[PDB]
Amino acid sequence: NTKYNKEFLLYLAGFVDGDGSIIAQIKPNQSYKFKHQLSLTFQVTQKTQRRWFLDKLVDEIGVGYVRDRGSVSNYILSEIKPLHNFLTQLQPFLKLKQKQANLVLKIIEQLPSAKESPDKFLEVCTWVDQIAALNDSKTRKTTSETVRAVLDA
Amino acid sequence: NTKYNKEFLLYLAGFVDGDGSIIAQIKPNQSYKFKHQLSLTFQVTQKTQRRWFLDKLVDEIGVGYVRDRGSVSNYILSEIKPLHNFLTQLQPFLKLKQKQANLVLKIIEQLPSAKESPDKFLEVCTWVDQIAALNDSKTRKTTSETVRAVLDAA
DNA sequence: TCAAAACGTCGTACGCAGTTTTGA
DNA sequence: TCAAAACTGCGTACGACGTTTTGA
Ligand SMILES: [Mg+2]
Ligand SMILES: [Mg+2]
Ligand SMILES: [Mg+2]
Ligand SMILES: [Mg+2]
Repeated sequence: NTKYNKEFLLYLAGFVDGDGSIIAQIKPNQSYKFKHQLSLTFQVTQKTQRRWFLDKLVDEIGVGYVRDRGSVSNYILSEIKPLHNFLTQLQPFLKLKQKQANLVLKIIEQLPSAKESPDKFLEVCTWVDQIAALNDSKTRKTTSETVRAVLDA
Repeated sequence: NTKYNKEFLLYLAGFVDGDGSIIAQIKPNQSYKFKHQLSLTFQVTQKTQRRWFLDKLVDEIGVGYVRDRGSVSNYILSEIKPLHNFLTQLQPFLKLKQKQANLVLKIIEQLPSAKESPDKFLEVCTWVDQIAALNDSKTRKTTSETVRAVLDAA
């Protein structure tokens, strides 16, 4: 568990509000108790030509990794506990994605508890709905309603 | 000249490297002594639904305006003199657009002496070439060489 | 199972210009 | 003539998902 330079957090919050993405998903996966994975992702996108910038993120955040996909690359942070540490420090400086940040911090904390009750899990699922509401969501499919519509069994 | 708070500059540089644009142009306009205007623009683009963000920049930078062209909006800063003050304090915190900014800054300084000479005017136009090379330029037409092949017809 | 990684899809929301006009 | 504003075109570089696989 590490602490970040505030001047680095400020700059990064601006960049994240620009080209970053704080993403929460419900993934239809039969292998899970409630037939769905709760997925949290922090991501920063950039033209692969500027992959060096993303490399620096990995170095400076100390965790996460870069993935290439043709012309575009992504810094990706998915691991729940480093995500929590990082987002908790970033969140106060975000202006466009602060709500998304806080909802994710929230979702994370309620995660053991959500693996117990079919309707605690659905509650966390609605928090995910809120995150996508705040984002410029366009191709979403699996909402919280498609989750209770499955628990109908 | 207004001096900006460092925390504001830091966040903003990050946002500018994300969704901003530092733009230099050679505009074919025959009302100009060399048949072209040197145009410098600092721009921040955003979905109009989030206009408030851009409108706050107007408050915080204390100059510039916002225009809405349908689904997106822009904060625009063109006035050469506040542009210089602003980009001077912002530039140390930029990481992707630092070069563009420093280039725009010295285009501004040499702008009077470029009124003087067609040669000094072409040198300056070279700097505009460099700004566009550093950007993700895709639809450029008028270059420093377009200017040369027009100053020759004389 | 589950956290996490891997791999693909899709519609913009940006960026980066162009052209033309204003108003002394 | 000029600084500056106004208006327009266009091709991504992003954003924000989906679907499937890993590896104990
Ligand atoms: Mg953006
Ligand atoms: Mg929305
Ligand atoms: Mg960008
Ligand atoms: Mg380039």
